[PDB]
Amino acid sequence: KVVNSRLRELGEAPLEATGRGRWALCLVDGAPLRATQSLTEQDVYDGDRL
Amino acid sequence: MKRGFARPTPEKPPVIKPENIVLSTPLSIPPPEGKPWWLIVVGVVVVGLL
Repeated sequence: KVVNSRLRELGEAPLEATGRGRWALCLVDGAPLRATQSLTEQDVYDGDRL
Repeated sequence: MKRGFARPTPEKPPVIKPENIVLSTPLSIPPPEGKPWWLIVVGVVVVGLL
């Protein structure tokens, strides 16, 4: 929601897609993160990119 | 959240070695020794005139 809101202020179209599926966070190789575990459990730290 | 980092004893930097150098002294121009050219010139004439 905040990313879509911020995108409109930048004048960019919000994130949108069609078809069966879902929205989630992924790594640079496309691998999605675990949906039920803490970012402290995963190997995430300040300055990482997603 | 950040990853921990402990600074160890610094590794040895490459040692600088000074050098004292004394320059060579330039050569000296050979002083002007001179041949009595006219004397030998009269000689070949006298022996020739004979």
